[PDB]
Amino acid sequence: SVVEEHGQLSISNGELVNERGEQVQLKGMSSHGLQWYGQFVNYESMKWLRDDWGINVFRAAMYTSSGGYIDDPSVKEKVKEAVEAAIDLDIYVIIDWHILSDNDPNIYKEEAKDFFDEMSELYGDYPNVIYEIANEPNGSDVTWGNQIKPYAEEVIPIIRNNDPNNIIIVGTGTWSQDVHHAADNQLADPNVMYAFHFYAGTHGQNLRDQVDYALDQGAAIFVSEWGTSAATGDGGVFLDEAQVWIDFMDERNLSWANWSLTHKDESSAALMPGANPTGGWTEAELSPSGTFVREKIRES
Ligand SMILES: OC[C@H]1O[C@@H](O[C@H]2[C@H](O)[C@@H](O)[C@H](O)O[C@@H]2CO)[C@H](O)[C@@H](O)[C@@H]1O
Repeated sequence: SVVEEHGQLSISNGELVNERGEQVQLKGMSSHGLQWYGQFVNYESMKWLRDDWGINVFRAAMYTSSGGYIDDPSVKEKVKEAVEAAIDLDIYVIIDWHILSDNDPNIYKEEAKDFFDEMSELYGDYPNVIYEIANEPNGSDVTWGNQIKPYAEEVIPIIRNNDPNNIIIVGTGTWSQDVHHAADNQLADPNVMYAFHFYAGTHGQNLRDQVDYALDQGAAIFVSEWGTSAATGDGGVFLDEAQVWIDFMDERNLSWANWSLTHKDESSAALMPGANPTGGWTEAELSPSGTFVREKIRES
């Protein structure tokens, strides 16, 4: 009864709070690209995550390029199945317009406005929904001030015409790491959060200090994607640094979604090759990364 208990989420003094104004922290899993690993995104696996792992949020990563939504828009229906499962299971769900190789969110901004108009018209009167309008803006030529903020100032109005106040997570520069610039030039919408993403393979002490700077400017931050691996999503599992970040996020009340729920042979993947796509995994069917993440959320 997560969503029944906490209900409508909002931002109050830079913190995520429930409908009675108490701080809440979401912890869950992100899918990998829905064009590649969509079989792991269904009501049964989401229910297993909710009951066995204790997740209270699920992120549907809908890549736009890389064979995603622009090339084949049928993947939007998998997003709709994830949202409906989340509503049926009473947990939160992030709709992620997963840009990456299409590094500037303006590339497919017309398509994004149509997509977000449709999703917000369909689900805008449910409190489960959290919109993530541009996963990871990246490149030297993509800045908060010139590219990202103006993109958000075109997409947010579309959402807000149908859904006045569900949370909107906006990506930041340099693969959603540059929360410092966003926090110094914040968006006007009161229920916006800035995305901050990390990989435990990277030494993170300055990155934690930068999140603290942003929080100190009153910006709300959602860690909408993080992994236990290096920044490529592979290259080993780094659990000592992962735990430091876990503890940091609990001290700051940061919500998070781990990357990712798939059986791909890469360190960040949560499942081993024989894991059933509908849930029920044994210990042997979780990777080193998946076992750690599951323990962190169960401990919560
Ligand atoms: O295997 C599917 C698809 O994955 C691509 O790599 C992913 C990586 O698995 C993920 O952890 C990371 O966040 O993003 C990259 C890039 O999308 C891989 O490059 C493709 O060749 C592959 O088909």
